[PDB]
This record gives sequence, C-alpha cells and structure tokens, in this order.
Amino acid sequence: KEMPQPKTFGELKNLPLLNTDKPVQALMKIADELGEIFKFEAPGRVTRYLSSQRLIKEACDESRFDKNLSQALKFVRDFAGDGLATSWTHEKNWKKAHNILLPSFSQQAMKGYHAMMVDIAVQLVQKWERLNADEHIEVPEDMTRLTLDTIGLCGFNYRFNSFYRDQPHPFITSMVRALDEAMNKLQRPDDPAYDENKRQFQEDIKVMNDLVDKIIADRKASGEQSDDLLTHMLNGKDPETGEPLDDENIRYQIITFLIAGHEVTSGLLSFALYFLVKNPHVLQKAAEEAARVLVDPVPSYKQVKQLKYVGMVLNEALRLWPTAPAFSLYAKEDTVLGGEYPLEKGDELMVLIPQLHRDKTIWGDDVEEFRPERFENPSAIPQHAFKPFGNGQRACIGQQFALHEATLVLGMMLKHFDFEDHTNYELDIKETLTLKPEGFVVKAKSKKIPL
Amino acid sequence: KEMPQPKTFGELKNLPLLNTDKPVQALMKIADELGEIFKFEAPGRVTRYLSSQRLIKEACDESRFDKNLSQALKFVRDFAGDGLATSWTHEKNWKKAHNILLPSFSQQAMKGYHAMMVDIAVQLVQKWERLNADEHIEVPEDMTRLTLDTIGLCGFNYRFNSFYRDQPHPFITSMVRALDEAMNKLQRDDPAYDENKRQFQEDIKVMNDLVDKIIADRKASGEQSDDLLTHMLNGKDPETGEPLDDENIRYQIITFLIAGHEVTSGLLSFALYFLVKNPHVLQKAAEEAARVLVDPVPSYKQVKQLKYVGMVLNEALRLWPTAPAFSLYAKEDTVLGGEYPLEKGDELMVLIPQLHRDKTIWGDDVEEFRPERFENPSAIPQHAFKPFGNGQRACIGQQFALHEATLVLGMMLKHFDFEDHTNYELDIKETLTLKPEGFVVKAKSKKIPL
Ligand code: HEM
Ligand code: HEM
Ligand SMILES: O=C(CCCNc1ccncc1)N[C@@H](Cc1ccccc1)C(=O)O
Ligand SMILES: O=C(CCCNc1ccncc1)N[C@@H](Cc1ccccc1)C(=O)O
Ligand SMILES: *N[C@@H](Cc1ccccc1)C(=O)O
Ligand SMILES: *N[C@@H](Cc1ccccc1)C(=O)O
Repeated sequence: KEMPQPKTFGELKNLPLLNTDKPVQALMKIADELGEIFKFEAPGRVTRYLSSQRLIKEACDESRFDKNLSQALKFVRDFAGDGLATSWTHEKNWKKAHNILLPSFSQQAMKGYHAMMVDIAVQLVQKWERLNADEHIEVPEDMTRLTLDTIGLCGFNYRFNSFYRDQPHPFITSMVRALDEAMNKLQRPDDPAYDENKRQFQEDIKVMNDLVDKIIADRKASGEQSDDLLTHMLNGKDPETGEPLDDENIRYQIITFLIAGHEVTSGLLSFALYFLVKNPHVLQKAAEEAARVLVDPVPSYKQVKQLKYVGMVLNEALRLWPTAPAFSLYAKEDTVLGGEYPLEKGDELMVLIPQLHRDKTIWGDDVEEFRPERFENPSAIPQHAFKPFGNGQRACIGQQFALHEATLVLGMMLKHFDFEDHTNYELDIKETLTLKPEGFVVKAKSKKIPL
Repeated sequence: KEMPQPKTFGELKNLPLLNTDKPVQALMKIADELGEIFKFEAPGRVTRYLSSQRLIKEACDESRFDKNLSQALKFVRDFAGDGLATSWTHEKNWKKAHNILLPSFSQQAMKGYHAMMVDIAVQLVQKWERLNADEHIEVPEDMTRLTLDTIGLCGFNYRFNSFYRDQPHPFITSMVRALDEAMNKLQRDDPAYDENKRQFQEDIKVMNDLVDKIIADRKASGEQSDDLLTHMLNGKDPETGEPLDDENIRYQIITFLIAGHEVTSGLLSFALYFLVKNPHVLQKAAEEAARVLVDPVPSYKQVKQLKYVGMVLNEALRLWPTAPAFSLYAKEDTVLGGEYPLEKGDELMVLIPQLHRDKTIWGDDVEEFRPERFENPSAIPQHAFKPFGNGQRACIGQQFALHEATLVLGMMLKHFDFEDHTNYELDIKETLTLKPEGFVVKAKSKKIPL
C-alpha cells in the first residue's frame, strides 16, 4: 500500500538522483533496493517507476492507461514536433500519420527497403575488410554510421556518407547536440549560464529543419519517386480523414525516424556484438547459421528471414539492454494498480524496461546470463514480459525495420569475420536518450569471402 | 543424390519391415546401415527418415516444412479428434486451442499445478515406504500410475486413484487398447479384423462418454478449479474471440491423457534406469536432492533448483526420447542438404533417437549417460536435441512434463537408495512410445519423514 521512495534532497526531492551520467542504471539500482514500484518526485513532478511484469502488464492495459510524454519526450518534441514518437494519442496528427505510415513499416514493406539496407551494410563490411592488421574496430561508432546512413537512405533517399567521414554530416552534429541538450535539461534551475545552451539549441533546430525542408521541397519540385518513406508520405492519404500529411509534419516524421531510430538500433547491434564476443559458444552457433543461410555474395530478403538464431541473439540483447530503456503512461481514469496502489486520473507511470526484463519470476534465476535459447520458441514468453519496443498502438512503428536491419547486418558481420575481444573490454554503458556500450572495440579477422 | 532404401518385399515394398514388435529400434538399425537419410515405401506411402542434425536442422525450418500427421497420428486422430496433437496447423481448432491453452501450460502456470503434482508424488513415495523387505518395485508400472493420476488431477480434477488399483480405471483400459489398435494397424483389413474394429469403436465410446460426462458435470456444478478444464470452459481465443466448444474440449482432455502420460512415465523409468546403471551419476543427483529438498514437501521454487536432476532427465531424453519420431511435409519445392530435391507435399520422418546419437554433435561417447552434456544449452548446436518436437508444433506439455518428472525424481532420490537387484537387461517395449519393459528395482528407505 505505502509506496517506497529513494533518498531525497530537501526541496529538490529526488531530482538530484538524475544528476548523474548513468541515470537508467541508477534507477535500476534503486529498483533493486526498493522493488517492483517506487515513487519518484521532482519539483512540480510525481511519477512511479514500475519493474515487475505483474504491474507492467496492468499498465499496458490500453483501456486503463495511455502513452504519456515523459519530460525527455517533451524536450525532444521541441525538434521532433508532432511526429509519431512525441505526439499525444489524441492529437489529430498521431492517428493520421499512424494510419499513413503503418503500411510503410510492415514486414512486407521491408522487401522494398532491403536493397538500400544492403547498400550501407556492404559499405560497413568493406570498411572492415580494408582495415590493416592490428587495427581495431570502434563498434558503436561504426554501427551508428550504418544506422544513420540506412535511415537516411530508406527515409528520404539522402546519403549522409558517414563512412567517408571522421566528422559527421552537419545535420548529424546538430541532431546529436540537440539530443544532448534535451537530456541535459532533465538533470538541470535554468539560470543565465544556460543562455549559450539555449542559443545553440535553436541553431541546431534550424540546421535540421533547413536540410529536411529543403529535401522535401526538392522532391516535390522534381516529382521523383523512390523506394523511400518520403515518397510514401508525399503520396499517402489517411483513410480516416482522407488527408495527406502536410509538409511540416512530414519534416517532423523524417526528423523522428533519424532521432528515434538510429541510436536504439546502433546500440542493439553494439550490445549484440558485445555479448557475442563475451559468449563464444553463442558466437559459434550464430556464425554457423550465417554461413549456412547467407550462401550468396549479397543477402536476399528471404535469406535474412531465415536467420532465426541471429534474431534470438538480437532479442536476448534487447532483453538485457533494451536500448530505449523506458516509456511513460498516464491513468485515463481513477484506477487501482495491482490491487494495492490506487491511482487518480492523470497520474503518471514509468516502465523501467531493463528491470522488467530481469523479473526472476518470469525469466528464472539466471536473468543476468546471455542465453539466446530463451527465445528459441517465442510462445514461451508471457504477455508483457518482453517490451523493448513499447506497448500497444503506441509501440515502435519501426520494429520490423530495426530487426530486419540488425539481422541483416549482424548476419553479414558473422559471415565475413572472426572477432577478437582483444582488450577484454569491460562493459561501460553510456547513456543519452538511449543506451550503448561506450568504448567497445574489437579486432576482425576476415574469412576472405567475396561480396 | 540417390537416396538409400532398405530391403524390399516385392509389392509390399518396405512395409513388412514394420511387422515387428520394436519398429523404432528396427528403424534405428536401418539408419546405422544406410546413414542420415533413407527412403521408406509402403503401398500408397512414401517417406524419408532423417537421422543427422545436418538434415534435421533444415527440416525444422518452419518456412519450408510444416507438421504432417504420420499414419500413427492419423489413426490416433480417430479418438483424439482435432485435439492439439492430431490436428493440422491449418485447422481452425489448432491455432484456437493453441492460443487458449498456451498460458495454462507456461512455466508460470506450473506454480498452480504444483500442489496437485505433490499430492500424487507423495502417494508414490508412500507406496514405496510401505513395501515389505525384499519386495520390489515395478518401475514403469508405478511411473504410469503417477503420470496418469497427475494429468487426471491437473487436467480435470479427476482422481483415477491408480495407486488403489491392480486393474486400471475403465477409461485407461480403453485408452490403452485404442492406442494398441492404432499402432497395430500400421504393421497390418481382411474380415479377421472385424473384432478389432468393433472393439476399437467400443473403446472410443468409453472414452467419449466419460470425458463428456465430466465436462457436463463441471458445467452443471459451476465450480472453478486450478485445472485445465476450468481454463478451457472460461478461456477465449484472443484472435477469433471464440472459446473452444465442448467437443474440442473433450478431444483436448483425451489428448492430454494419451499424449502426456506415456511419454512422461517412460522418461521417469528411463531416467531411473540410467541412474541405477551409473552409480556415480546417481550419487551426484541424490546429493543435489538432499541439499535442495530441505522441507517435508518440495516447493515450486525448490524443484526449479534441481538443476542436475533436470540434466539427468534431458540426458535420458537424449538416449531414449519417449516420443520417438515426428513427421513433416514440404510446404513448397525445396532442396534438402543441397542434394535431396523434394517436391511440395513430400513427407519426412525425424528419427529422434538416431538424431540424438549423431557423433558429429555429441562426440564419440554418444552411448554414455552423461548429464553434464546439458550444462550449457548454448554449447549445443541448433536442432541437435528435439525430444519435444519443433517450433509452434512443439510439445505444449514440455514444462508440465519436466516439472512433474523433476519433482518426482527429486523426491525419489531424496527418500530412497536404489538397488538394481536383478542386474536388469534393458528391453524397450514399443507402443506409440518407448519404455523399459520389466524394469524392477529395490528401494531402501532413508527414513526421512514427509
Ligand atoms: C532496436 C531498435 C529500436 C528500439 C529498441 C525502439 C524502441 C521504441 C520504443 C520503446 C518506443 C515507444 C516509446 C514510448 O512509448 O514512449 C518506440 C516508438 C517509436 N519508434 Fe522505435 N525503436 C527502435 C527502432 C526504431 C526505428 C528503426 C524507427 C524508424 C525508422 C523507430 C521509430 C519509432 C517511432 C516513430 C515511434 C513512435 C510510434 C508511435 O507512437 O506511433 N524506432 N520505439
Ligand atoms: C517427456 C514427456 C513428453 C514428451 C517426450 C513429449 C513429446 C512430444 C513431441 C515430440 C511432440 C511433437 C509431436 C509431433 O510433432 O507430431 C509433442 C506434442 C504435444 N504434446 Fe507432448 N510430450 C511429453 C509430455 C506431454 C504432456 C505431459 C502433455 C500434456 C499434459 C503433452 C501434450 C502434447 C500436446 C498437446 C502436443 C501437441 C501440441 C501442438 O501440436 O499444438 N505432452 N509432445
Ligand atoms: O524515459 C526515458 C526516455 C526513454 C527513451 N525513449 C525512446 C527512445 C527511442 N525512441 C522512442 C522512445 N528515460 C528515462 C531514464 C532517464 C534518462 C535520462 C535522465 C533521467 C532518466 C526516464 O526516467 O525519463
Ligand atoms: O512417428 C511415430 C509416432 C511418434 C509418436 N508421436 C507422439 C508421441 C507422443 N505425443 C505426441 C506425438 N512412430 C514412428 C515409428 C513407428 C512406430 C510404429 C510402427 C512403425 C514405426 C513412425 O515412423 O511412424
Ligand atoms: N525519463 C524520465 C526522467 C525524469 C523523471 C522525473 C523527473 C524528471 C525526469 C523523464 O523523462 O520524465
Ligand atoms: N511412424 C510411421 C510408421 C509408418 C511408416 C510408413 C508407412 C506406414 C507407417 C507412421 O506412423 O507413419
């Protein structure tokens, strides 16, 4: 009945607990001490962090709870606008864009993106083939180069050409810095010293809008059709309203795809490769499948679907380190959570996904072990025990994109190289809007298989 | 490219090879001679028996192969109906019952069945505690009493009371006799089988009448239990929104008893056989049982901690998987192993005991009983170990079977020392399943109270 709460800081309540560079990991440690639910207070803010499948399955009841914009999402909305991820469910543009974009993200739609995904994946493999002996790979850096370029190409047929660069494309520099500012504001008491941050934030917003608005304008003037999301958004109409997306919302969707999609996906690939080199038996089983299935120089769409064990590796990586580590909900009406926590209408909840995925009552005692065999039969996973892509109608629209992209790339990586954990890398998880293993490096010895 | 085939008998092709009391062991011997794949033909039938992990890992690709009803399953369907085990994947009632029943067979659902499993397990232990000196245990007989009573209690809150009986409950007599007729039909319709046909229909009626009565009795009473019948009367398929009808519920209950009891009792009997044949392994398992089972009654959490007992059971399943085969058909034209082209509809049989003896997977000591092989599931190649079938058509009862077997074997190892007093020679009887016929032991109580 009485809800636990972590240590407080006088008038600041729990807010200084987030004044740390690893807030998700701090919140996981708090959940370890306090259990399946704890209250978190800040000035003008009250929320409750959920960690058990028992309570989270109730929070995922869409008749009782709807998606809430966390403070992180509210600050990201300053440049993601009313794109899909930072829209409220009741805003006209959410359901409108949802209806228009859902067919463009289906499993069937991945067939049309596959060639562009292979384009960037080949660039990654060729980069690694061209490294000299005893040179090493900066894993999250290269994975981010790949995910950003892949979403740029599939999103609006634009090449950031990240594998030709040390310094990222100016758009990416502003995007990353806009994301940093949004997350930094959370742990912030906005005195005059943050005036430089505010000025830079508006400059980065303009850089992103200008490039995306220019590409939309360029595409409309040309009239060209590609296999990208931009073409689908220029031509698609919402069956409900009968309306197409306007040019401003299309810009916010493109910005959203880059922001919401690139970092979670590169983090997944980096964590998956980390767990593979830390678990050689798993790596051998995954590499066997990649060699058996990927019999052609370029993987086909159908071949990627056959990489079953690679998909199990990826899901187990998402279980331990879900790269989008939380989502937020609010009570649609007064309701009682778990039969003992009464909530009033509007009360907020946070789903702490890494803790959910460590619920021993669901996964057993070996929760911290990396065992892709947990996912050998998907039906053995209880409802709402595994939520790396969120919940319900507000779940990740990019889920099939992310998993096709990650399965393809990890498959090709395992087909073409043996990997050495040459530094015995100590896992260090950097936190931004997402999670990723900072400083993860490996050596790749080519199997000398041509492309 | 050219597929081997065992000796033929003119117009009967390979069919007389199955006119034997141990057809699985005969098929294993054929695989020893012919290798990883051989064609098997009978009048109006062609199939291919697979024995290597190399080919079986491809056969387990659900995008290329779906479950086929073998001739055995087709004959079992005459009384199991469109229950889960004898339905095609494309039948509406398969996916419907699958969606409804899957939560009631989960690892989490075992917590609710645990008390009823303990009920029957205690009856088994008490029977053995009450034996006189120099009396012995008939192991497969007692294990079958246990598993049948456990599924009756957890399935529909019915007590067959097998430990109070010499002659089985009438339902069991008809069920066993219907299974025997189904398997006998394989190796076989002249006028002489008219008695078999008449008896077969009588046993079907006995099974339907009792199960239909229990369903009707439950609906009339309205009482709720922690059994599968209650879940089926109240559950609705999330996809269609429909509940199972009373006829299908009857087929599911019949299926649980037919598909679950004999495989599970065979596993326990084989596991105890291997334990008494391997005293060092027995001691390690008994050491774990004493360390873990510190209470008079095992808890659910304690059974989950019987790690080595679980490895013992898995190794018993490796050597003698009590459901010895499953059947598949090619969804489209496809090439198996890069050298065996198959047409759409072509049939495959997975010979599980041979798969589990693939030296390229397990090493040269394939015939040795070493539970330590299963210490790390990630070290086992894909599809090397298939005692519970494959994919969405895998055994829905896997968690039920392993929980019951771990609980019961744990209690057996806690409470008794076992003597292989006859130096028993393994003799595997074949029905629909496999079990060690005539396996007997003596149990000396450790005098630990319940
Ligand atoms: C491993 C990769 C990914 C993970 C773990 C992930 C995770 C998530 C999560 C947890 C949510 C729900 C957020 C909330 O409820 O507040 C979400 C929503 C969303 N994601 Fe992803 N995501 C991934 C990849 C992608 C990709 C590749 C794209 C697009 C190219 C994408 C686009 C979106 C969008 C648009 C939404 C909002 C959908 C809506 O509310 O209508 N994501 N994602
Ligand atoms: C050691 C014990 C057991 C073993 C080795 C075993 C083995 C198997 C195998 C190999 C299959 C797949 C058959 C095929 O593909 O044709 C299967 C399916 C099935 N088993 Fe078991 N089983 C065991 C225990 C149980 C129990 C205790 C139950 C129920 C109480 C059960 C119910 C079922 C059902 C319903 C199916 C069909 C599932 C479906 O197709 O949807 N089994 N079993
Ligand atoms: O809730 C969040 C934001 C989670 C990121 N969500 C997302 C990513 C990608 N795509 C869609 C959605 N974070 C937690 C943890 C946190 C982070 C930073 C500071 C404090 C706390 C939160 O509690 O807000
Ligand atoms: O394929 C079979 C039947 C396998 C039993 N399947 C099963 C058991 C329990 N639960 C679900 C499913 N048998 C083999 C071997 C055989 C037996 C009898 C006669 C001939 C051959 C087969 O090839 O048919
Ligand atoms: N991810 C949470 C973190 C937070 C909680 C409470 C106050 C401020 C920030 C969010 O973005 O809301
Ligand atoms: N288990 C097999 C046995 C069989 C093979 C070939 C012809 C008839 C029977 C089956 O049940 O189909």
